[PDB]
Amino acid sequence: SGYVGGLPKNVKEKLLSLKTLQSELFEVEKEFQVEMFELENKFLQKYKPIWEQRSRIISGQEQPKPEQIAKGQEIVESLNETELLVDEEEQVKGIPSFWLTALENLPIVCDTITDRDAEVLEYLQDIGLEYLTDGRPGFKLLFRFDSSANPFFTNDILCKTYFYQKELGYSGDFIYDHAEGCEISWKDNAHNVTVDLEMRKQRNKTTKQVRTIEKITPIESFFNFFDPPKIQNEDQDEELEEDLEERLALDYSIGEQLKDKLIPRAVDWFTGAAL
Amino acid sequence: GYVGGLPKNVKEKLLSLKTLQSELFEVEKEFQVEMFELENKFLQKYKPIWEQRSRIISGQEQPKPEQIAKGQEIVESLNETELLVDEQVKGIPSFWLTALENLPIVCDTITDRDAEVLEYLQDIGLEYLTDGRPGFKLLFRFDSSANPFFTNDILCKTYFYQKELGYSGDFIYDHAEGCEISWKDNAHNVTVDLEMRKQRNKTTKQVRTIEKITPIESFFNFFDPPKIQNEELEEDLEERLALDYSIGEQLKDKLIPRAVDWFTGAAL
Repeated sequence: SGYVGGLPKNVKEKLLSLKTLQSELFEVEKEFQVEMFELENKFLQKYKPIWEQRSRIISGQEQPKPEQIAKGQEIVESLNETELLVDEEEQVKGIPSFWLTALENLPIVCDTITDRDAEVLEYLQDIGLEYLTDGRPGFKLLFRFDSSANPFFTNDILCKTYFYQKELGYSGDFIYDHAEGCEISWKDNAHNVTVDLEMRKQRNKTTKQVRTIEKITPIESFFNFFDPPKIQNEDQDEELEEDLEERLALDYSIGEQLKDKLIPRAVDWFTGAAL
Repeated sequence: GYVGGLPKNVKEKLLSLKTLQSELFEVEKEFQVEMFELENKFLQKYKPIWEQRSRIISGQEQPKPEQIAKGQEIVESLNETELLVDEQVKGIPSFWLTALENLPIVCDTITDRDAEVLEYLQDIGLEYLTDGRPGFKLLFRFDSSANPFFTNDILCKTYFYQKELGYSGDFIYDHAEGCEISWKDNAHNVTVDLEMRKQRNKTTKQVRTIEKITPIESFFNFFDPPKIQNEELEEDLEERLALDYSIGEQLKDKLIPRAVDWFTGAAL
C-alpha cells in the first residue's frame, strides 16, 4: 500500500489509464458471460430430451429396447463395471427407489436425508433443471413427486431457485444473490417431516382442569432445502451471522452438487460408480 | 454388492440408461467444443485491449488524457484513493515483476536472482489451441535488447488437455510443453548454480578451466516442466507437476486478466 502511494505523477497516470482499460475489458467479459449463458441454455435444451427419456425408463412408463440393453452391456464391459451384467437364462414397475438410492450416495447431500425423509423420497420420480432464461439469471431445480401415491404432500413439483446477481463478480463470473424455495403442502403435521411434534397431557392440581399440549419443533430434515435461509438484515448479530452463512454455503453447495453431478450422472450415482 | 446380486428386471432397465448416458457424453462433447470456440472467440476481443496495456507499460505509447480522466473517476468510485493525483521516467518499471510478487502461488517461487531477470519482462500473453489438441500457451515477451540473461524474445508454456473428456465431462491436463530458454552465460543462468575452476600447468603453458552446473530452484524452471515419464519418486514428481499446472491457472485466470490490480495489490 505505501509502495503505490509514493509513486510518481508520471506513473500513477500510467496505472490510472490501465485501470481504465480494465473497465473496458470488464465490458467485454460481460458480453462473454451473456453468450456464455445462452449457449449453456441451448445445450440444456438438448440434454433434456434424453433425461425426460430416462425418467420414463425410471417410471416404468416406457420400456427398454433390446437395442439399448445390449448396446448397454457393451458399455458395462467396456468400462469394466460388470455389476450390471445378467446371468444366462431366457417384477416391479420401473426400477425401485431410484432417486432415493441415488441421493443416498452423493457426497454433500447424502449426509442430509434422514430416516423420515427417506420415506418421502421414495415418491420422487425425477429431478429437473432449467436456466432462468428471462429476467435475472439463475437456474431452478425441479422435483416431480407422484401426486397420486405420495402421502406426504399434495405437491406434484417442488422447485428451488438460485438467482445469480446481475452484477458480474470481480473474477468476471456469476455470483449468487439468494435462493428462493418452493414451499411444501404436507397433508398432515404427522406426515410433515420438516417438523417433529411432541405432545404431553398435564393435570392442574389446583383447577382440576386437564389439557394435553401439542408442541411443533422444527427439526433438521432434508426438505428444509426448500425453505432456504433468507438474508436477514443489516441489524447485526454474532455467531448468528457466521452460523447463518455456513448454512447458505451448504444450500448453494447442495444446489451445485445436484445440478453439476447428480442429475448429469444419475445412473452411475444410483449404482455407486461415480463415487 | 448392494446391486450385484439383486433383481434382473432392474439391472435390465439400468443398462438402457447407462446407454442414454453415453448419448449424453456425446452431446456434452459437442458442447465442450462450441464452449471452447466461444472462449477463443472472445480471447480475440481481449488481446487488443490487453495489447494496449502492453504498450502503455513499455512506454511505447502514452496515456490519453481521456483514459487518465476515466481512471481518475473509477479509482475514486472504487474507494482506491491510494492511486490519485491532486494538482521524467519511462513506462511502468518492474510491472510484471511486481504483479507476480503479489500473485499468491507464484511469488513464493521467484528467487532473488530471477527477479533481476523478471525485470526485463514486458508482457504475458494468452492463446488457446485447436491446432490439434486442446490447451493454451502463456507467452512471455522479454525485452530482448536489454536482457543480459538470455537472448530469447519470447519464452512461454503450453498446457495440453487430453483429447477425451473426463467423467465430469470437462478436460483433464495431459502434460505441459516448456518453451525452454537460451541463456548467454552460465553465470547468467538463474536456473542453475555454477562453480568454476582454472588450472594452469607451468611446463605446458596451458590453462584448463572447468565449469560445473548444478540445477537450482528457480522460477524459470516454469519453462522446463515435469514430463510424464521416469514410491518417493512419483509422490514427489507429482506434487510439482501439480504446483506447475496450478501456477499456469494462476497466471491465466488472474494475473493476466487483472494485471493492474495485481500490480497495485487491489487484487488481494
